[PDB]
Amino acid sequence: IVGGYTCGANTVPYQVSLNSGYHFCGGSLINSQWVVSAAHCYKSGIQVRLGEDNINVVEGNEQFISASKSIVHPSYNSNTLNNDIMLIKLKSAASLNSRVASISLPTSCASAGTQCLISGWGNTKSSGTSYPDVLKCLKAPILSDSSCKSAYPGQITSNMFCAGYLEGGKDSCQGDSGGPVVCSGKLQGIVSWGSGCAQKNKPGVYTKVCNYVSWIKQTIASN
Ligand SMILES: [Ca+2]
Repeated sequence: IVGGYTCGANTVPYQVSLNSGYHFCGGSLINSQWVVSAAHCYKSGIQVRLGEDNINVVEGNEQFISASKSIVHPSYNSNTLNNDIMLIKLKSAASLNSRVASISLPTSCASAGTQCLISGWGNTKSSGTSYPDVLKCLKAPILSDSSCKSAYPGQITSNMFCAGYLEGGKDSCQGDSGGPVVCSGKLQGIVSWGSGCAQKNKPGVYTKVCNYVSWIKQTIASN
């Protein structure tokens, strides 16, 4: 996260870390057995790490559970990143408590102007690299569809929205991919892509989760 603040241990209880030997992407816990992340975070051998704050220290609230199957969206396009969303089923159900909790799926799409919380363990610098060990947080507004498309001409689909600041300085970044954008207690976005991080007129682009709610619900119901 560039230009954010330290969340505080376990203040974002639905945040997961996807680990294949090292942290490579974020994700959100949507019920005791399913995680939603970005389709571009797909790989085999994923271990889901719940209840994390410092991903390099075992502090006592962690649950490490292996994934039993991953399901990338049927229309994921890796060249355009349209439909960048994937579901991971855990091999065992997570034990839910105040520090490990699920986030609700939205009933409505959130409008431009809504302030949201974005979190993850991605890079914290706009040029150069420094990866945090503890979870970082950023409050950012959803931007209008016209600001988003004027920033990324020919690249924004209806399954995408922008959030952040056109002045730059604050944004998610590499490593935050797959992670949550929560607005009014509902998961509305998944960290997906952007041009660099925290650049002027280059806000983050996020997968619009409210378009995928029937696919999530039907897939969970049969798998
Ligand atoms: Ca830890």
